[PDB]
Amino acid sequence: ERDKYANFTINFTMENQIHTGMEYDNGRFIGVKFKSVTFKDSVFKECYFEDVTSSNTFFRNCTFINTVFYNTDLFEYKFVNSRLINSTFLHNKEG
Amino acid sequence: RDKYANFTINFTMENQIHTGMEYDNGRFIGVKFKSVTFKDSVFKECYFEDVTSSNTFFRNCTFINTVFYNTDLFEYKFVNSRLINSTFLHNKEG
Amino acid sequence: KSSSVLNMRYKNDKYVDTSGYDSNININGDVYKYPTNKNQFGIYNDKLSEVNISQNDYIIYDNKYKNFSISFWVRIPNYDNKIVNVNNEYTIINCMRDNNSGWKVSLNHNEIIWTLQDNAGINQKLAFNYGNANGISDYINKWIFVTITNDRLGDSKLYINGNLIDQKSILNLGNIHVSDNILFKIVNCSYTRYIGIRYFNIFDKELDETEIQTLYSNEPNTNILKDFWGNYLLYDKEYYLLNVLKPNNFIDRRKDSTLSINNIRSTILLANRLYSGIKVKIQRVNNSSTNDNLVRKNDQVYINFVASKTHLFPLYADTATTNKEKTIKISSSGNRFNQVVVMNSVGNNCTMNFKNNNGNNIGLLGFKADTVVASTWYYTHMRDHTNSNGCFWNFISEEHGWQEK
Amino acid sequence: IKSSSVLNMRYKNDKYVDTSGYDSNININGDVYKYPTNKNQFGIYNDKLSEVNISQNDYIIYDNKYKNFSISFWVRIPNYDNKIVNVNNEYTIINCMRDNNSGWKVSLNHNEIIWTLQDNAGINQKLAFNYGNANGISDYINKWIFVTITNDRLGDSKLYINGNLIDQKSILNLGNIHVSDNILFKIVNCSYTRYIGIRYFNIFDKELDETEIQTLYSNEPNTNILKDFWGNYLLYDKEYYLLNVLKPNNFIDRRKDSTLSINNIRSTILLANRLYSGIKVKIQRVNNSSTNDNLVRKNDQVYINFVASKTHLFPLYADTATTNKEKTIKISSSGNRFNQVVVMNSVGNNCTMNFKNNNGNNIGLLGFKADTVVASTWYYTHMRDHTNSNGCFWNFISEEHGWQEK
Amino acid sequence: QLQLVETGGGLVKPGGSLRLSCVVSGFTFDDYRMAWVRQAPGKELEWVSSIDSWSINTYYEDSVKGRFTISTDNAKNTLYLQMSSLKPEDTAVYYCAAEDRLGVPTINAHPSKYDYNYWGQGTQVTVSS
Amino acid sequence: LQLVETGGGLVKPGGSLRLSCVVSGFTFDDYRMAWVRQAPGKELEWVSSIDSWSINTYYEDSVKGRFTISTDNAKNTLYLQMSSLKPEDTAVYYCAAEDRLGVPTINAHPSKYDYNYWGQGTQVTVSS
Ligand SMILES: *[C@@H]1O[C@H](CO)[C@@H](O[C@@H]2O[C@H](CO)[C@@H](O)[C@H](O)[C@H]2NC(C)=O)[C@H](O)[C@H]1NC(C)=O
Ligand SMILES: *[C@@H]1O[C@H](CO)[C@@H](O[C@@H]2O[C@H](CO)[C@@H](O)[C@H](O)[C@H]2NC(C)=O)[C@H](O)[C@H]1NC(C)=O
Ligand SMILES: CC(=O)N[C@H]1[C@H]([C@H](O)[C@H](O)CO)O[C@](O)(C(=O)O)C[C@@H]1O
Ligand SMILES: CC(=O)N[C@H]1[C@H]([C@H](O)[C@H](O)CO)O[C@](O)(C(=O)O)C[C@@H]1O
Ligand SMILES: *[C@@H]1O[C@H](CO)[C@@H](O)[C@H](O)[C@H]1NC(C)=O
Ligand SMILES: *[C@@H]1O[C@H](CO)[C@@H](O)[C@H](O)[C@H]1NC(C)=O
Ligand SMILES: *[C@@H]1O[C@H](CO)[C@@H](O)[C@H](O)[C@H]1NC(C)=O
Ligand SMILES: *[C@@H]1O[C@H](CO)[C@@H](O)[C@H](O)[C@H]1NC(C)=O
Repeated sequence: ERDKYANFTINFTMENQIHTGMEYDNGRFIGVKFKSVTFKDSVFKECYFEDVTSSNTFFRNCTFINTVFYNTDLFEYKFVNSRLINSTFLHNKEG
Repeated sequence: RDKYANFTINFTMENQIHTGMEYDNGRFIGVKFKSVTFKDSVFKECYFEDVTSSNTFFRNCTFINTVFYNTDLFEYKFVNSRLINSTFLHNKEG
Repeated sequence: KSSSVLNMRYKNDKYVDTSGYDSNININGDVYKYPTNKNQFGIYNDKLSEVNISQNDYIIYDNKYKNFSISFWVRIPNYDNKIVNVNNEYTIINCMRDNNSGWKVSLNHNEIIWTLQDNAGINQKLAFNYGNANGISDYINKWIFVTITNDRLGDSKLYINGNLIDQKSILNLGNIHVSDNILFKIVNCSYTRYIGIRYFNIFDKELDETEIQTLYSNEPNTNILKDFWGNYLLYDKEYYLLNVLKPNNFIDRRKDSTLSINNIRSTILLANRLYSGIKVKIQRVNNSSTNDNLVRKNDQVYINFVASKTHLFPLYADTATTNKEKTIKISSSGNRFNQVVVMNSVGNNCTMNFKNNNGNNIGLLGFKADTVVASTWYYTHMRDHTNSNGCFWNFISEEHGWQEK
Repeated sequence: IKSSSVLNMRYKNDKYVDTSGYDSNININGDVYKYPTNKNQFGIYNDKLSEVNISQNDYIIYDNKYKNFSISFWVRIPNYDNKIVNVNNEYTIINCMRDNNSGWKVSLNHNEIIWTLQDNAGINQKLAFNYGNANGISDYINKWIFVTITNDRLGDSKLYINGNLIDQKSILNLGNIHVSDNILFKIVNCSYTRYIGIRYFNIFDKELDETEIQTLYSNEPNTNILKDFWGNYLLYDKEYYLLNVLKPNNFIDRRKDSTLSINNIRSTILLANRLYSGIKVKIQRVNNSSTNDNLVRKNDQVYINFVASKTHLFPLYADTATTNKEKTIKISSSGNRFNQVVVMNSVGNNCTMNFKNNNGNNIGLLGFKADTVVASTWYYTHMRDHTNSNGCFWNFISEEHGWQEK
Repeated sequence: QLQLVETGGGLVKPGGSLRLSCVVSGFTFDDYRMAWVRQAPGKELEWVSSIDSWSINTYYEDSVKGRFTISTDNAKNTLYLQMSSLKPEDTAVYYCAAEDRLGVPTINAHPSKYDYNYWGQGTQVTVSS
Repeated sequence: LQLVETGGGLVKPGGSLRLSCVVSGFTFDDYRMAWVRQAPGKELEWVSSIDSWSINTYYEDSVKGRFTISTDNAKNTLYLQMSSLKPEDTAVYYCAAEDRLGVPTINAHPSKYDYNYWGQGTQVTVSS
C-alpha cells in the first residue's frame, strides 16, 4: 500500500521532510544534501546514492534491496530498525 | 571417559547428574545451575561466565587451566576435587 | 652519486652495503636477527656478539672541511630500571683510530652520547638524556632514531626522532681521520645486556631538518603498522592496549560485556605499568598461507578479546541503541555480528575502524565517558581537536626488555 | 586450402554437419552445449552423457603409410579455481583409435595438450604443449587455443599452437596407420568433473605449411567481429571488466571526481592476477536499428557505459573542457553523453575505442597518461612501433564460471 | 570521594522558578563537562542541558533554551541549574551528571548510564496547580 | 610512493641553488621525473623533465641554459641545479613522477593528473 515512484533521478537539496510508506524503484540520489529528512516504512529497490551529505537524517523501519551507496556519509547510526539486503556502501565520505 | 569439546552452553541445566565426562575447552556462559552434580569429570581449559548455582556440586572432579569469571561457584561447591592452575575472577559476592 | 656513502641492509643471511661503494660487513659470534625485520639486529655483551664494517677506502673520512652525517635506530632495554641504574659510559659503536681519532656512539643510564675527536685530541660531545619513565616513556625499550650532522664550518647537531636536541661548535677541530672499521659492540658495560641497531647510514653531507624527518618517517615501512616498541604489528599476537589521549588509564572488562577506561594505572616510582588490562589479538579476515603475519594499512581484521590463552571472543560494535556512538562489546557467543575492523595508522599510532560487512561505517575505536566506543566523530576531528588522540591506540607486547613484578 | 579439406565440422540447421562434401556423419549424444553467439563452438562434459561422434566416410579413413595429413581445431580448457585441475592424469578428449589403439588421439593434462599418433604395429609418437600456470595474465587458460598438427610421413610430425611451431618429432619409424572409423569428442578418465570446448575441427590430406596454418589462425574466427578476453565474440549489453594490454598488472577504478584511475595494482592468487577487479562497462549501440544482433564489429559506433550497479549505467565521455591535448575520461551522472560517440576497432584480439565528436572530429583513442584513463590522438601515429603503443589496446573480461577467483 | 548530590527540587506553581544545586566531590569542573538530565514518570531519560566550564559554552535542549540557565562555580565546586518560567511537563526527577571532557563530545538526547562518568541521586521537581 | 624536495632558499639575482628530491617506493627506471613551478598568482608551469633509461632531458624555452636536471646512478634522487637566477624564478618548486608507459605529451600548464606523484614543494625566492 506504499506510494510507488520509479526511474527517477534526484539532484537537489532536500530539507525538512518526512516521507512515510513510500516505494522508490531504481531511484538516483546524486549530489544531494539531506537536512532533517526522515524516511519511514519505506522500501528502496535497486536505488543509487552518490555524493550525498546528511544532517539530522534517518531511515526508520526501512528496507533496502540491491542498493548502492557511493561516496556518502550515510553511516550506520542513520539506519534505525532498517534492514539492508544486498546493499553496499563504497568509498564512504570518511574512513 | 566421554569426551565433549569446543562447546558452549547458554541455557539452564536442571536436575542432572553427569558422570565420567572429559570436557575440553567447554564454555558455560549465562548458565543457571539448579540441582546439578558433576562426578568424576575432567574440565580441561574450560571457561565459566555469568554462572549462578543452587544445590550444585563438583564431586571428585579435576579442573586444569579453567577460568571462572563472574560466577558464584564458591569453595564449598568443590567436594574432593582438584583445581590445577584454575583462577576465579570477579566473583558474584556483592 | 647519492649522498649516501654507506647503507647497512640485509640480504640472504648477511648484512651488505647497498650504497654502491661496496664496504664489507661481517658478523662475529651470536648476533640476533629480528624475524619480522632482519634489518634490525641485536648484539649482546655476555658472549661474542659484534658486527664489523670494513669501510671502502674511498669513503673513509680523512678531511678537515667535508660535512658528514650519520643515522641509525637504537633500542635500549632497562629490564627493571634497576640493573641499568649505574653511572658509567659504555661504547656501542666505534669508529675511532688508535689515537682516539674519529667518532663514537656510547650509552649511559637513559642517555645516548655522540663523541667526535680529531687527530690532535680535540673533541666535542653531544648527548641526550631521556631519563626515567614519568608515565609513558617514548624511548625506553623503544626504537629511537639518532641522527648526527657535522658542518665543519659550524656546529655538530644531534637529532632524536627528527627533533634537534643538542648542538655544539666543532670549529676548533682540525683533521678528523676515522677508523677503517666501524665496530658495533657493547664495550665496558658493567652489567649484562643487549642492544638493538637498525638502518645504519653514513652520508657525505650535512642533512637538513627536512631530510632527517623524511628518513624518520620512511625508514620503517609506513605500510606496516607498528607496536608500542616500534616493531611491526603482528597477527595472532597478544597485546595490551594503550590510549594515546589517556596514557594513565588501562582498559578493563565489565560484567555486561562492555569495556571500561576508568582504571588508573599503577606506577613503579614514576612509571605507569604497561602490562595491565585486557589482552587482544588481531585476526586476518581473508587469510592465505602466502600472506605473512604483518598488519598493514587498510587490512580487514577481527579484534578478539582474550578471556584466557585458549578462549577468544570477538569484539563488536553494539548497534542496538539510540546513541550515535556504539559501545564495544565482548561477544560471548562467538558471533561477529556481520562486522569487520579496518586497520590504519598515523605515525606510530594505530586506528581501528569498525564497519559492517556491507561497507557501512560504524566508527573509529575511541571512548566516551568511561566506556570504549565506536564513533564517527573522529572521522572529522583527527588532528586539531583536544580529543583527537582518543582514537589512537598502541599495542603493547609483553617482552623481556621491559619487566615489572 | 579447401582442395585438401577432407573433413570440416560446421554448425548448420540445428546440428553439426560435414561441409567438405565427403559426407561424414556427425551425431550428438546427450547434453552438448552450443555457444549462442557461435554455434560452431560446442562443449562436452563428463558428469553426464555428453559426446560428439563423427562417423567418417569410408573414403577418408586414413589407411596409408606415405600420405601426409593435417588436423586442425580450437580447444578451450578452463582451470576453474586452479586447484581442482592440479593433478597428474592424462585424460583424452578426442579419440580416433581402433580397438587396438591404432590411429590418433588428443589428450589433456594439467595445463597440457598432448597429441598421440600410433601405427598398426603399435609404435607410437607423441607431441605436447605445456603452457604452465598464469604468471600475470595467461594467454591460454580458459581461452580458445588453436591446435594444428601436420604429419609428413617422410619426415617429422609438427604441433602448432596459435600458428607457432612448438614441438616436432620424427615419424619415419611409423608404418601403416589405420585410424578409427569414429572421431569421438568425449572426456574420458578425468579425475574431476569438468567441461571442454571445441570448435572448427578440420582434417586435411596434406602437410599444411606455416602460411596455411596462419591463414587458418587468422581467418577461422570472423575478423569483422571483435573478440573478448576469452576469444569469444564481443557483445552489446554485456558487463565487462577492462584490461590494458600495456599495463596487465593494473586495473581501472572510479574516482569521486568522476575520473578513472589506472594506478591500482591487481592482487594475485598464487602468481595469477585477479581478472575480476575494477570498474565494469557495457557497450551500447547508438543506432539501435533493432534488426542487428549483439555482436560488436569493426567501425561500429557505440556508447561505452560505466556500470555503477546492475541497473544504473552512466555514459563515459571525454572531458574536452581543458587546455591539455589529452582529455580525461569521465562518468556522466546526469546521463549526458556530451555529443560524443565511440568507434570500435580491433587488432587481432586487442580492442581500440576512438572517442569522437558527433560532428566527425577525433578526440582520441582510449589510453592512459600518468595514472588517469584519457583519450589521446597521439596513438594515431604511434600504434605499432613505440614503447607505449599498446596503451591504446584493451581486453574485455567477462565474469564466467570457467575462471573462478575468490 | 567521587559523588554528586542534588538539592533544591520541590513543588512550585506553573510559571515559577527553581534553583537546582549539584554539589560534586572528587573532581574539578575543568576536567568534566557537566549536565542536567530529566526522567519523566516511566519514560526514558531526556537530556536537559550541559555546560563546558573551561570555556563558558552552554547547550540547551531546544525547549529548555532561554527559560533555564546552567552555571558552574569552581568557587564552591557547585553546579547550578537556574529554572524559571516552569511549565507543567517539566515535572520529573532531575539528575546531575559528569562526562569526561576528553571523550567523544556528542550529546545524546536520550542517554544511558554509559553516557556519563558519574551520576547523582536525583531531586524531584513537581509542577502542578 | 613519496617524493620529498629540499634545497630551496632566498637568493639575489645571479645566485645559484641546488634542488633535490628524494623518492621512496620506486626507481627512475619506470618513471620520467619532472620539476614544475608555481609562482604566486599564476597556474602550475612545467620547468624540466628527465628520462633515466635514455639520455633525454627536456626544458622549457625560458630556463634552458641556467637550469640542469640530473639523476644519480642509484636512480632514486632527482636534482635540479639552478644558476643565474632571475626574480621571475621565484616560486614553489615541486618534483613529480610520470609513468613512462603513458602518453608522452608534456603540457606546459599541467593539472594534478599530468603526473603520478607530486612532492610537498620547496620555496625559491630571488630578492634584491
Ligand atoms: C524504468 O525503465 C525501465 C527501462 O530501463 C523499465 O523497464 C522496461 O519495462 C518495459 C515495460 O514493462 C519493458 O517493455 C522493457 O523491456 C523494460 N526494459 C528493461 C531494460 O528492463 C521499467 O519498467 C521502468 N520502471 C517502471 C516500473 O516504471
Ligand atoms: C515496518 O515495521 C513492521 C513491524 O515490525 C514490519 O513488519 C514485520 O516485518 C517482518 C519482516 O518482513 C515480518 O516477519 C512480520 O510479518 C511483519 N509484521 C507485521 C506486523 O506485519 C515491516 O517489515 C517494517 N517495514 C519496513 C519497510 O521495514
Ligand atoms: C635485538 C635483541 O636483543 N632481541 C632479543 C629478543 C627481543 O627482545 C624480543 O624477542 C622482541 O623484542 O628477545 C630475546 O630473544 C630473549 O627472549 O631473550 C633476546 C634477544 O636478544
Ligand atoms: C563449453 C561449455 O561447456 N561451457 C559452459 C559455460 C561457459 O561457456 C564456460 O565458462 C566455458 O568455459 O557455462 C555454462 O553455460 C553454465 O554455467 O551455465 C555451462 C557450460 O557447460
Ligand atoms: C543477494 O546476495 C546473494 C548471496 O548473498 C546472491 O546469491 C544474490 O546474487 C543476491 N540477490 C538476491 C536478491 O538474493
Ligand atoms: C577444538 O578446536 C581446535 C582448534 O582447531 C582443534 O585443534 C581441536 O581438535 C578441537 N577439539 C575437539 C576435540 O573438537
Ligand atoms: C545458545 O546456544 C545454542 C546452542 O549452542 C545456539 O544455537 C544459540 O545460537 C546460542 N545463543 C543464542 C543466540 O541464544
Ligand atoms: C601451572 O602454572 C605453573 C606456574 O608457573 C607452571 O609451572 C605450569 O606450566 C602450569 N601447569 C599446567 C597444568 O599447565
